[PDB]
Amino acid sequence: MLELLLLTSELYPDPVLPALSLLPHTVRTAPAEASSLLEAGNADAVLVDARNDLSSGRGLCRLLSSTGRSIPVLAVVSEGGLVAVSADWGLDEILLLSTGPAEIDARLRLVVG
Amino acid sequence: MLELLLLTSELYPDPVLPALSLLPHTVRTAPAEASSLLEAGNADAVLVDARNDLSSGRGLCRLLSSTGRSIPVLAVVSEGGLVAVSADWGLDEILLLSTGPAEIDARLRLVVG
Repeated sequence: MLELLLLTSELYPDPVLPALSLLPHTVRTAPAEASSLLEAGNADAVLVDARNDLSSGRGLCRLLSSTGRSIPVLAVVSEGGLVAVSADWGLDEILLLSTGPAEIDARLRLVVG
Repeated sequence: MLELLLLTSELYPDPVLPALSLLPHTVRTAPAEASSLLEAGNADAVLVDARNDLSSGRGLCRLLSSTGRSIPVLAVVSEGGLVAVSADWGLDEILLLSTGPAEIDARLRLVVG
């Protein structure tokens, strides 16, 4: 069903959200820059890889958010990064890198519909 | 810091969300019935125990998110009930029973202000 644009420096989606492969959603990766948004095409959501660099991660999410009208922004963080996540990120949903497939599916459904 | 209302048929909150006790928030329990709505009072959020009875769980959530009610509604669900969770529940957040303290805290913060 869903197309996901994952913004990361990884070059494979698997280190970012390992469980995502188990789901039928399609994932394209792009560098963690604001210009990658151009590459968002028909994507249903954008995931921002914020596992390691929280400052840039939060910066991206802020830039990505709102404007119009707008497509959902998700941040993927590690457990130690949860304290840094707050409303000023402009997030629609947050995900832990260890989140299981069922939980990934549920949060994606709820954030898109 | 937060006052939480947990709607559950359990005697204690710990079987529902074991990690919650590790946080400083205070938790009041009430039966998983419609009359418990009268007890919401000044809680900052209401958690509905939907680990075992999903139907009454969602019925409860729909009532909590009804006409003149502002308090954020959270459902606590098991991993194999995530699939039943959808927009018609009127949820502001979901939690898995196995969710850790750092994630509970982050989702409670994000859901309130």
